[PDB]
Amino acid sequence: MMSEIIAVANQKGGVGKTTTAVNLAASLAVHEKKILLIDFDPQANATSSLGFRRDKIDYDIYHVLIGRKQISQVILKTQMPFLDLVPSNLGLAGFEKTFYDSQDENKRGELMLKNALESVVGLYDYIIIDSPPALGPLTINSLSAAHSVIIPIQCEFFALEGTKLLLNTIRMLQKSTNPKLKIRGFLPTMHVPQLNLTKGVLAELFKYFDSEFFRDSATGEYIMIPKSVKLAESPSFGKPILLYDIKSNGSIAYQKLAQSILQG
Amino acid sequence: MMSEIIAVANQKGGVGKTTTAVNLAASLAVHEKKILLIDFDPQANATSSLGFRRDKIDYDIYHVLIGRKQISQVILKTQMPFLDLVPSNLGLAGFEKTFYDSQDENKRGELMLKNALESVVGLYDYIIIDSPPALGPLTINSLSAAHSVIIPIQCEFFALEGTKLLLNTIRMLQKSTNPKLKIRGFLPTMHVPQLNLTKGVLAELFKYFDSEFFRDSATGEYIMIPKSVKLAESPSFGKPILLYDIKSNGSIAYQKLAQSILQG
Amino acid sequence: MMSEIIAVANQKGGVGKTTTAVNLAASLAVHEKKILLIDFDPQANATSSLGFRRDKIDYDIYHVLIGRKQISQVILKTQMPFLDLVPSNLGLAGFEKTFYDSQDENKRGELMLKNALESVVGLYDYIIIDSPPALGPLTINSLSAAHSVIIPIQCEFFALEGTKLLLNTIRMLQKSTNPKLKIRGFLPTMHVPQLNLTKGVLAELFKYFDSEFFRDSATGEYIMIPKSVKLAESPSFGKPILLYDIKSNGSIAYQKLAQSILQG
Amino acid sequence: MMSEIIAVANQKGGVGKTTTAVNLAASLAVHEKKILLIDFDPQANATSSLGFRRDKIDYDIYHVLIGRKQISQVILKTQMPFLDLVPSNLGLAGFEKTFYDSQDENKRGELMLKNALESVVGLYDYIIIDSPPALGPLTINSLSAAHSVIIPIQCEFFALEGTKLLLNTIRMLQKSTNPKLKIRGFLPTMHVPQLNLTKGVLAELFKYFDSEFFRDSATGEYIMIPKSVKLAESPSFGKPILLYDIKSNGSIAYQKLAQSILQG
DNA sequence: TCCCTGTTTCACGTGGAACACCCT
DNA sequence: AGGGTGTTCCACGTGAAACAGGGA
Ligand SMILES: Nc1ncnc2c1ncn2[C@@H]1O[C@H](COP(=O)(O)OP(=O)(O)O)[C@@H](O)[C@H]1O
Ligand SMILES: Nc1ncnc2c1ncn2[C@@H]1O[C@H](COP(=O)(O)OP(=O)(O)O)[C@@H](O)[C@H]1O
Ligand SMILES: Nc1ncnc2c1ncn2[C@@H]1O[C@H](COP(=O)(O)OP(=O)(O)O)[C@@H](O)[C@H]1O
Ligand SMILES: Nc1ncnc2c1ncn2[C@@H]1O[C@H](COP(=O)(O)OP(=O)(O)O)[C@@H](O)[C@H]1O
Ligand SMILES: [Mg+2]
Ligand SMILES: [Mg+2]
Ligand SMILES: [Mg+2]
Ligand SMILES: [Mg+2]
Repeated sequence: MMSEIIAVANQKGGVGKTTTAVNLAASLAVHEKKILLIDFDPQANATSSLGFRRDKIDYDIYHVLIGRKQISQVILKTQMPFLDLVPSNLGLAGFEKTFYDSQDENKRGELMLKNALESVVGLYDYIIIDSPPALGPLTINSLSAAHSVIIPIQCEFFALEGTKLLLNTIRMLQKSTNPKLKIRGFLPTMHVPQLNLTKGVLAELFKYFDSEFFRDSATGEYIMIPKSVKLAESPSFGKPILLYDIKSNGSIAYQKLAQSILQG
Repeated sequence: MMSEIIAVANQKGGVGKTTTAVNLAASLAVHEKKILLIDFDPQANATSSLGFRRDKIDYDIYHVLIGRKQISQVILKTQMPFLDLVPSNLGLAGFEKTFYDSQDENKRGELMLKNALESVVGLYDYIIIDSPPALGPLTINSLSAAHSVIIPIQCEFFALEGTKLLLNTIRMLQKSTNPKLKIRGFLPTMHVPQLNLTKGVLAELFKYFDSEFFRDSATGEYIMIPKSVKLAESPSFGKPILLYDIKSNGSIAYQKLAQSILQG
Repeated sequence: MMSEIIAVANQKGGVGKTTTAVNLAASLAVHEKKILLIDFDPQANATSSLGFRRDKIDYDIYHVLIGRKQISQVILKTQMPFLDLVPSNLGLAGFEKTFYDSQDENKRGELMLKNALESVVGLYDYIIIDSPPALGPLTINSLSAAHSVIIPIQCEFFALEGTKLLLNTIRMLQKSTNPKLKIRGFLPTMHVPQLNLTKGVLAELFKYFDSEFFRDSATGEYIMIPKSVKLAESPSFGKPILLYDIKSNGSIAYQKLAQSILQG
Repeated sequence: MMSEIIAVANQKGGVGKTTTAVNLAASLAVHEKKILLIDFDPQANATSSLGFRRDKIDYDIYHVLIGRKQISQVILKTQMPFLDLVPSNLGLAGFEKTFYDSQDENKRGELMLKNALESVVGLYDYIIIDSPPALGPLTINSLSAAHSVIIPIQCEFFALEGTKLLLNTIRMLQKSTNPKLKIRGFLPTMHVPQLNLTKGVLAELFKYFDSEFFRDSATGEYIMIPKSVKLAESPSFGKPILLYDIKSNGSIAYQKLAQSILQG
């Protein structure tokens, strides 16, 4: 039993991290794999998108990072039996201060998530972490605990530099804390293929990263999440799109992403 | 005179903060008012949108907040003679550590931007600050230095929640540090009027906030930024839309926002 | 009393003449007024629509107009007690030859329906005549026997012309044979309001004829027959829509037409 | 050089005869065959559908049937070089009277169109005649002039009866005037395949006529003209949909009909 | 070089209709 | 059988964007 830990990360906000994390988790569960999703963002969209309103949540991931609880007590089960969730809440916005308090004394604070996870890394196939928007303490925790990193990219101008900064952050940690950190793939999100800016931004990214881009093993096609109002309406129903609408282009793209992850 | 300081702020990223700040700054410069735009985001998309490479940038606003420099030495003149810029760079990601130490030291980190701002408030008509996506120390400094706040809102499922969060921080600061802090307007961005999700999100926001939504004085119409790829392409040219294409509906909408701000 | 005689007439076929004639007859019969529907079409769709098999057809209207019989021996009772029928037959196609023999002679042939009708005009409240698709001798007899005229209109490219053609005939007969003949209304059929061609034809008709269009007295709304597959399947059951499905939109529209006529 | 004469005929109005005659003519001309289309309806919708309004026409088919002129002087050229038209006008409504005068004397009146046509039967590949709505003298001349007959069928209840009647008219003329008359095919028009009324009427027709229904040369699939608002807008442009939009489903169906006619 | 036009393609909202469950 | 639902499926209208060319 070993779980692969995959962080979905991008300092930039609004690029599809939470949409990807939730729907990739559900898409991997349908292939009868056991999935643990970790909302690592204080606003807690992944939690809300699975129907847990964060008025209702009592104990957070934050409580676990404090040692105030063990991760086994915070886990919640979802409408899908093979998808459980460690929820979030705005209390985790305290973690930033704790991080620096850690830096004050201890050479410790980068691995508060890795240590919180050790309890369960052997009871799931995949642990998917939904990261917040920055290269701050929460995202560094996220990347320091992960085997693999999924980078969802919206194909507009700021994605260019945005990636650069992100990758340098990974490679410093590849020499730092987490030498095993791997990029599992780039994933274009909200993808509108006919727009000129999209064609140019993807061309410029391909020039350096074509190797990194997610592909369909059967056909070798790129896998990209189309822009689809169905995927934006999904959180309004507390469900991932494969329960909410299984043949939408958005849902099909996320299930192809699951299979490609499933090759290796 | 005395500058009015407007923060462009929102709990979420990717909702058009940087787009609104840049294009509002430029649209007020056309009516020949003198404007300073402050990139207050470590990713620094505002800087990048006005054509400044971030490597070419030497000493940033971070230095100014740290006292290594004073705000007058970092200002740069732009392709618009009536629009200057305080550039940013990821070095400003250091500020949050400073922030917590400052609050540890003497409850001091929330007005370090306001103090850095005293040097120049009487040399501009408008100072526009573009803040990062969270309610973190940088955004807190932005809202604590400002007289008024523009909230750009993308009309998707979490907009209600996110704004509630932002408004509850604004209300803590009006009772704390900046009591005259005012809401200058909500501004719907990337607005696609035909989508059901858009109409539903706008109906729910109107029920609580119609009063705050920017309106064109002439006709009483709402001001909404249309979805317009020209606006996403403009920063790859280092220009604001009125220089890249002044007849775009995105450019027309931002000139209507500029005029509405100028009426009072 | 005197029965009011309404011709359902229009230069072109397939615009709904038979459907409105039949269902208007039934919808007025529900208000317990006694009505005779006169199939004046050799194809005899009204006959078949009330369940009469044309094997059972033995003595037609054609027999009556030649004097072979009087209108009272051809009438038949229908499943509605307040609705009887003069059936038709392809034998009625013989009448046009008779017509020209007639006009060769004595200006005789335009009123042969009117004369065959006065044997019974004091035994019904309404006489509804279902005319054939042209401005030929049968339709000429129909419009020459009638007090009022219903014009069903399918809203496609040639409707304008058709009505103009029909109108010119009506109005030559108003100075010729039947001077009190009046237009009781235009009635849009098979109406699907979303089509651009529907909108364009209705605008073109409104500009010349708005006054003539049937209206619901209660609200002043136009009465238009919706396109409704139920109304096309009803005659396969030998029924009018009010017996085949009373809550269909077709039946509701025809009952509002009935009510509007009952007002005068 | 022998021209094949094809009548487009059906007693019922509004079933697509003129739409079929026009678009079949145009679809055959594009296959480099020379086509003469004959408007045999006094309302003259085929003529107007090719852009010649009926105010503008000088001498019509009627003048020719009376012998007042010869068919070569009434012909008109179309926007397509391989399709000419003998136009119509409401003067042809006089022909019914002419027919019966003929009947008094000579057993002739059934072939006055056949007589008018011999003058040109050797200068066209196909002569397509667009018939009026009844089994009156005009349709009789049409079927007595033809080698073959195309029967367009709208699949509603009245197509059952109507069909039987038309065939008897043909079988009687196959014993009367035109012994080589053949039906080249049934053609379902305005076809909406999912409607239950459609499935049932086609089933009842297939039971007697499956062999007669038009089929695709290549696959043996039925050829049916889909219900398409583009085909109803087509006369609004004075053009057949082959020029007005050659990729609409209506246009594709008619060009498949042309190819199938062209196999034999 | 600018900028006018028309045409094509695409996602989304809309509503009539067949249908598989539903109640009972 | 009767009287909901809600679900899928289709054609059509709409509006943003790309584009081809047309234009002195
Ligand atoms: N493929 C897509 N098409 C349309 N909208 C999307 C898509 N993916 C995400 N969204 C919407 O975009 C917004 C940002 O997505 P989210 O996953 O919350 O990004 P992040 O977690 O990176 O901040 C949300 O409104 C979300 O529902
Ligand atoms: N009205 C608009 N239409 C189309 N794209 C837009 C619009 N406004 C912003 N964008 C694009 O959306 C992306 C995210 O917006 P940005 O302004 O950087 O917001 P934030 O500062 O909140 O992350 C950028 O690629 C930007 O060019
Ligand atoms: N409102 C309607 N919706 C759907 N089908 C209709 C409607 N009105 C008529 N029909 C059908 O259209 C066909 C033509 O109508 P019909 O009443 O026979 O026309 P006409 O008598 O003018 O030739 C018939 O099959 C009829 O069932
Ligand atoms: N396949 C089709 N889809 C939609 N409308 C059609 C179609 N065929 C014909 N129409 C329209 O139906 C009406 C009747 O067609 P038409 O060819 O005039 O029949 P007819 O010649 O038998 O009287 C016209 O408005 C016509 O444009
Ligand atoms: Mg998120
Ligand atoms: Mg920004
Ligand atoms: Mg009829
Ligand atoms: Mg016709």
